[PDB]
Amino acid sequence: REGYLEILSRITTEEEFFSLVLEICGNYGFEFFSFGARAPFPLTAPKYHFLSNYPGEWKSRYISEDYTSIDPIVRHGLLEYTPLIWNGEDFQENRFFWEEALHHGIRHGWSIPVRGKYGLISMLSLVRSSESIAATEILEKESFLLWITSMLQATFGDLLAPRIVPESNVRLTARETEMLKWTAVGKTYGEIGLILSIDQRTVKFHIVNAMRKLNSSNKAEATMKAYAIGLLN
Amino acid sequence: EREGYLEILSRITTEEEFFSLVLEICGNYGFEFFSFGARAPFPLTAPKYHFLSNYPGEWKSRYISEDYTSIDPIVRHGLLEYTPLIWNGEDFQENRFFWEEALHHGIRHGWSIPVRGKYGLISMLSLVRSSESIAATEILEKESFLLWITSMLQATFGDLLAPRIVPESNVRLTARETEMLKWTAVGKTYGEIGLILSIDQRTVKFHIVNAMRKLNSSNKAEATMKAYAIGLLN
Ligand SMILES: CCCCCCCCCCCC(=O)N[C@H]1CCOC1=O
Ligand SMILES: CCCCCCCCCCCC(=O)N[C@H]1CCOC1=O
Repeated sequence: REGYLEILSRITTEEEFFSLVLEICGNYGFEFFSFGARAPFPLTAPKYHFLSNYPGEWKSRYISEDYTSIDPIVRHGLLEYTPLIWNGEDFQENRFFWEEALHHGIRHGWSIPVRGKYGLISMLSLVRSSESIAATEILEKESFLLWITSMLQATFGDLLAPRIVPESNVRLTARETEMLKWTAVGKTYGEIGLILSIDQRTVKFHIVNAMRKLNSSNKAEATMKAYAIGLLN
Repeated sequence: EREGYLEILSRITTEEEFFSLVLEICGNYGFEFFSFGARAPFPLTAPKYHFLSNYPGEWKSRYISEDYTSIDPIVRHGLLEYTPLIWNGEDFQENRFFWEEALHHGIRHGWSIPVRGKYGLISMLSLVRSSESIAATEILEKESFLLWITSMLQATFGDLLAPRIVPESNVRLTARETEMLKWTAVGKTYGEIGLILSIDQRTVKFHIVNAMRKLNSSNKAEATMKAYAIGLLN
């Protein structure tokens, strides 16, 4: 783990970030990497920011085809919170996606999902075109890959969050925080005032402050953001 | 060593199995006490904790009767920070009465790993002893395994206790149900959702009412928050 904390603090661009993960990739016996985060909202159109060194033709195909929508590594890494070893030849769904992925050497993968601050979900994926991932290779590397990815997640977070989730800077008062907690379970302004023995006018006022902080147009949208960011906790 | 464990874990089916397996890691890594637990994501307003420990029973009842999950800074660290915490009770100047009582029971030198898991669960392993501070060489010696085993314990603990502490986690939602809840998550009205999908208000409302039941919620906001927190909207 030595030196990595030092390099992750001197990183200021994605090009420096890209270079770090590339060396982690090579120093650990793999051909390709991808690293990215899903921004937690808007929920209707979820936006991914990732880097990779895959063949450039695969990168354009992957982007044009919107292959995050179908990629089982992405679709499963959103619901499983633990590392996953994969082999592209094992998948019988999306066989077209996997055929041209295998065509590019994207065959034996190791994917490490982490949840981080601000509702970011990040994944490190290390891939190579040949040589199965040993069971002995797992124990030798699993602890460091797990550890480095939770460091990368933080740096990739610190780097991109103020743009890829702007509301990451929002801080709510205690009063604001409670208004949104009750608005989360669907309470009206009046029900909250009753519960907390304050006026409906005051309840509005606090929710309206928090909506604006959260660049939201109604309180149901603001509420879902505050939860997703971790502001309700 | 960790290979023995993935087998022991792939076969656990009871909380007493879990309890004794975590009691064994505590002793084999030099600690007097342990706690492992998870925070259910619902209800947001008063979310429930389910944990195990071997603390003095005088401390277990006291932690519950006083509702200490709400001021315990070790818990509060795990919810807000995604990093592990090495702690020494006597260092804390806030919530003094809490720490006097806990230091009275020898819950003094601790190491707490928080991990996020399925269904919006948040879990934490803590190991404690009454003496010998946790020094930076001991950290390096045992850090890798502790973070590793915590991610393993939470999977198994979530497997075990999810049906009870978040019973909505088994809910499956229709394609249509999923997307009426995604549009409700930004506060669109039934009519607004209708015009977006070019369907009738009442068919929007039917999907929402059916998801509300499945999610055991009494309004579409509560159900959307539950669906979101569990992972059904992704
Ligand atoms: C699940 C956690 C969310 C993190 C988002 C990261 C975005 C990463 C996109 C690329 C992932 C990735 O490398 N997919 C592989 C599968 C076969 O060919 C590929 O290209
Ligand atoms: C990640 C946050 C939620 C996880 C829920 C875990 C519940 C465990 C509660 C007990 C934690 C715990 O052991 N706290 C120590 C610190 C002072 O004396 C104590 O009792």
